Amino acid sequence: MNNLYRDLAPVTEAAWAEIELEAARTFKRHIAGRRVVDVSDPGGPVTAAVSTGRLIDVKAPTNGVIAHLRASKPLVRLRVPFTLSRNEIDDVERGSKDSDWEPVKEAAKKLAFVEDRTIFEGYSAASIEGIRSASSNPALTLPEDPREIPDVISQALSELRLAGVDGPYSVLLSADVYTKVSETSDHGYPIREHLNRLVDGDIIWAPAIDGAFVLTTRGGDFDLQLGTDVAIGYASHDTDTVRLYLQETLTFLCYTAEASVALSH
Amino acid sequence: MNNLYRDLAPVTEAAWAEIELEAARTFKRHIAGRRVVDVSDPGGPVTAAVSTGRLIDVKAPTNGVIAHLRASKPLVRLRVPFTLSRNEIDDVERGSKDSDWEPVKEAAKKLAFVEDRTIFEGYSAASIEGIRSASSNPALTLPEDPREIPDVISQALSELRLAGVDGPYSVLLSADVYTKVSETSDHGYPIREHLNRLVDGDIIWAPAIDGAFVLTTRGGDFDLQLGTDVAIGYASHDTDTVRLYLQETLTFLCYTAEASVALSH
Amino acid sequence: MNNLYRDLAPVTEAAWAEIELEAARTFKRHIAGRRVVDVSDPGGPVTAAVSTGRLIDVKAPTNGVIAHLRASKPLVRLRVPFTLSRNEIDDVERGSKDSDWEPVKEAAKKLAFVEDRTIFEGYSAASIEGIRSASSNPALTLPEDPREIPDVISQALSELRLAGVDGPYSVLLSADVYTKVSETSDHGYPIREHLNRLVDGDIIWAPAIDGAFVLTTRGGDFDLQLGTDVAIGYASHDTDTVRLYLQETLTFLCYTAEASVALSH
Repeated sequence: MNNLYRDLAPVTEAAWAEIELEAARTFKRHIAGRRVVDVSDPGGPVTAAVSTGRLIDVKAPTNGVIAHLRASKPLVRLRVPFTLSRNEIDDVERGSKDSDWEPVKEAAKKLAFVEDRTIFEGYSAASIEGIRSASSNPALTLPEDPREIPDVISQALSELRLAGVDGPYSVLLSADVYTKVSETSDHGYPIREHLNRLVDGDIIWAPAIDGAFVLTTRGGDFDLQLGTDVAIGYASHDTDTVRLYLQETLTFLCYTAEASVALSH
Repeated sequence: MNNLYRDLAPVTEAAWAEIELEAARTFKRHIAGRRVVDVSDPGGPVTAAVSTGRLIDVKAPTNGVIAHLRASKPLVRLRVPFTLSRNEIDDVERGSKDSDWEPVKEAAKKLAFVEDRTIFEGYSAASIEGIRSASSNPALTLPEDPREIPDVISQALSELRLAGVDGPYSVLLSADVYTKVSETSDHGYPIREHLNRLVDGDIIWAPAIDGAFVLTTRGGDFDLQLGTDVAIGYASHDTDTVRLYLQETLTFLCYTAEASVALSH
Repeated sequence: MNNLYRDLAPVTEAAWAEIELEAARTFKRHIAGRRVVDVSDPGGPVTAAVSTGRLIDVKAPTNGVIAHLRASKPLVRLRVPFTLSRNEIDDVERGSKDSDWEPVKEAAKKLAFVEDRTIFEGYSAASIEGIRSASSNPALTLPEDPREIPDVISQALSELRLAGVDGPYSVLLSADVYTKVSETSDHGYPIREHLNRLVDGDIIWAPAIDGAFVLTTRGGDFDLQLGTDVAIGYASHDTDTVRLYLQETLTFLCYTAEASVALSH
């Protein structure tokens, strides 16, 4: 067995298939970051750091010796525990199709939110700079009126053009901004369609982020490194409940500072 | 023979083909529910209940015995009788093509209305909860002005997005609402086209329901179980008329509470 | 894995084989009901109800609609927990052949007693009518003197003959009555042999029932429906003991009211 200790969990095979399906579905729906960044293959469990290729000056060991430390970025392992009713698990073999997988959905939504907020806003404790912090283009303010959203977005499209950047540009919106441009309409279309006319990429719902992000998806600018992708593991169990977790280990690198514009309220 | 007792009816083969065609045509046109829900294969005449896979605590038979009843949902058989003129039946072999099949059309419309109102509004006596009652998303009020319909519908599309749900969304409208958004026009299109721009599913005419329903058609959320599909059976006859019926047996299950938004006036 | 969670139990393979053998042996010995009734194949875990083929009038959904609920009988799941010493389990691999399987035997005897008392005396909470309650033939009183038992039994054989019934008749006795007709002797034979001369079926020891039952085993009159047959499942464990259970899910149907005579004290 492995670190998931999956065979020790009192979960049947059919219940496991339903839990895997629910977690994978809810996660994909709430991920916006993997649609725009380069996603590496999983390095594996032993992978601990990503080389940046830079060098750090250290106090010379002896006379005439020049020493340099190799720089690297550590992976962070992110774990979201959740708790399942054993009655709901037992219902699945009897043929129930409405078993309560709400904790699985909440854990997948929380893991997806962490991953997206780590990619776009950073996680300083894990030495990850967000796309918002690593952007060299000027930051823009989103207006209160949703009918004035496409104007400011177009100004962001000016900045990537002034930065000398090609590629399909894509706009990612926070859930508040996505709702505002979805529910306001002008001439038989919502403002989301007006945003769709400005770019050759995609208007992407990004419920974890704040503000908005416009960026190129030409490739090679944004890199998500995975040691291991999302997995479900077993912690402990009692007569009534099974404690499990969702787990993934990653770091994020931004190679190109001028490939994005961040917007705030 | 079977329970339809079809060979006992004084109906010719050509008249039978015309009656089957008229009933099938009028039924499909008035069904909205089967276009969005999962429809099972017919179980057969012996099928009486659908297992839910849940358990019900019952008073222990003896000491040290733990007993549980298996929960299930009963099928309901729905029968709509109708009456045909025997002169109209006799006209068909002579080559008439305008035989009065209005009772067949009224029976098919009434059966379709029952089935759709059972799926969407429930039938408590048959222990069927409607989609409106089983929805966990908040209910919305449809405005008086049809030009304000697409706005509220978009708010419903917000709620399924806040519920974490994917899939093609589809909007079903009552006949009053469908007429209102069909006959009011803005900038060379009716409001029905404005609704069509908001979703990747279909604006569906649903004359049996009240209000409106927005829901995902990704699959596995809404399940119509059929023991036997719509069939035409023979009851009795006299010199002038033949009494027949339309008959179908079914139950409806909603597995996913957050996959729909109901709207009312 | 399944709902038994059998691989999670700290029970060795040899100990499992001994427990299965002990439970199966003790159960068969104490079952009288399966020797006389028709026993279906196991439906499976998803099976929840048995269709009776009857219809129940419900309040018409709308005008001109005739609705009927399909009638059915729910299965009941019967679980008898029991507790095993882990020292006795560990003794089996070392080669012990006297490991204490008394709790297994008591659980099998209790499960067999429940099943037989459910078949013959009913379980109202599970909507099961017993053979005694569903019999239309008159009930008889068993006399105090065992030498007068064969007389009354013969009167029961009159009643099935007056009911117009063929087939091998079989007599099932309670443990008190079986002991009384076993230990009293007349002319070199016990009274049990005198009972054996009256029928072409079998004198059957039925320790769970009260009184006596005489009935035909021609087939098609008494039907035991099994979703799942007797299985051993794992609940929980500590350093000293393993909690397991015996479990079976069933219902019982009596199709023929006049195929049996019940006797009481």
